[PDB]
Amino acid sequence: PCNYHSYLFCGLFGD
Amino acid sequence: SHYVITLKAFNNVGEGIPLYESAVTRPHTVPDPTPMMPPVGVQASILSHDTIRITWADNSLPTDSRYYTVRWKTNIPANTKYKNANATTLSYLVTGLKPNTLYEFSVMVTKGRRSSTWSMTAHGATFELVPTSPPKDVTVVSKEGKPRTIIVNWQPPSEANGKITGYIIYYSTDVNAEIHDWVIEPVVGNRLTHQIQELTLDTPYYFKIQARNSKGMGPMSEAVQFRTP
Amino acid sequence: PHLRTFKDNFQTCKVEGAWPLIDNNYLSVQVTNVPVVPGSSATATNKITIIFKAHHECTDQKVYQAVTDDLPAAFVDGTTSGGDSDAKSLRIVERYVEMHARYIGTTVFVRQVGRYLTLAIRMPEDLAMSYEESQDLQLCVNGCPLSERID
Amino acid sequence: LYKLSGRKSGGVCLNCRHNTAGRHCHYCKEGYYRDMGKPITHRKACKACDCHPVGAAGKTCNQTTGQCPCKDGVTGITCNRCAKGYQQSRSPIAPCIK
Ligand SMILES: *[C@@H]1O[C@H](CO)[C@@H](O)[C@H](O)[C@H]1NC(C)=O
Repeated sequence: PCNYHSYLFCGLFGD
Repeated sequence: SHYVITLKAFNNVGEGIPLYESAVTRPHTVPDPTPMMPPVGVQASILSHDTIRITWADNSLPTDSRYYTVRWKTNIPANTKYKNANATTLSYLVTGLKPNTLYEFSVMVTKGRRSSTWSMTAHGATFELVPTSPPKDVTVVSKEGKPRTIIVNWQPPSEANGKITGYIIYYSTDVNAEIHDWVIEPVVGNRLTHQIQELTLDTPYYFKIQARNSKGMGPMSEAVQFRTP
Repeated sequence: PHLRTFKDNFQTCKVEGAWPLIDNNYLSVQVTNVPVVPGSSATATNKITIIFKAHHECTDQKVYQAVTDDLPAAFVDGTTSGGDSDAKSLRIVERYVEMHARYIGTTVFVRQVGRYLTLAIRMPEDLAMSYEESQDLQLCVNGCPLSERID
Repeated sequence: LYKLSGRKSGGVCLNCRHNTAGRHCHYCKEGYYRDMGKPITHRKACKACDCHPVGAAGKTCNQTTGQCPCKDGVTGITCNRCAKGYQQSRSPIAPCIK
């Protein structure tokens, strides 16, 4: 009902 | 207690050379007192943005020196603890709360060494209020590609005091001029970015952002310096 | 902050102050940056703002805000679940704090490392490629500006 | 047991410690549920099932998920909070009333 019916990743980390 | 045991071998002439060893006796078990029945019918009644009254009942009551304890906590900030308050009557008025934030409430009864666990959790959400803080982290930067267009970036204020529906951006060449002179550029609350097109050349731009609520409007913020070549 | 886009591109952008990573009509992401050393090239994220858009039938608009020395398991509204209490569409799990959104197939992983926060988002192709009018500045999808880039 | 094993093994352990059961001596108990993060051989294999005295119907809960038997459709994991539209009641039979 509320559900979605390839996954892409995004990263972010400090130095 | 910590005992020291000594063993000696003895005959008719006397006692021999001793052999020593020490041991700590195991502590006696103490039975826990049987617990009491927790309060029932716990209902949260929201009065204002900072006040909620809690009402509970007791089936044990048909004299005693038993007192009730109330506890409440919000999830923001993180890893915070429950605020405790003692009550001798069947109701308690909670004060010093934040507006439009969900709180969990529960009550316990303490007679002495014997005390009951916390009652069924009752949730109470505070009423919305007019924002009391302006939006922080106002950052203006020149867009790479189309220099005539400059993007404005903002973050929501700490004292939002409710569900934000919109944001008002103000931009003008002069700061000393009042709000009526400054051009109004309102946007949607779910978006924290807005692209401004057709901007004048060799003019120093100043920015001010305000937040929108169901009860009122957010206060004014300090202007930022940004010049165009 | 070391960036890793959906296109598998590595770029070292200063991105000083508030900058949007994800911006559309299904999810909003806003992050602010402050340098660890005063007047230096190196920068790090200090505050993450996640905004979920008001969708009919599923979840109401809930604003998430996370700062330094603060990892909340809920939104600014105080509630842990998105929209109605009975609705199990939007949820936050704590241990490391993670976000689960079944209505937009996303998983956000946030945790405090030293003095600054970390971020990890897993989103499908169709939802990641949604954009409206005057919406072309996405650091998570497209590459960061060359002005902020160090070479 | 040696006869039931087909002349293989018949050794049964006596007075199993650390809240375990079985001749093997690894198991979980009622009023308690198993923690999936750690194996059965571990010390902290069974977590305490803190079922509410007025909320939950019984003390014994679900072993794999950790769900107390709630009365009047209580949404709480340990049967602590009333469901949507339901208000807390004075009756010990009906804790939540719609
Ligand atoms: C409640 O009363 C007990 C006993 O006097 C005391 O230990 C406790 O700190 C009190 N709590 C509050 C918040 O008044």
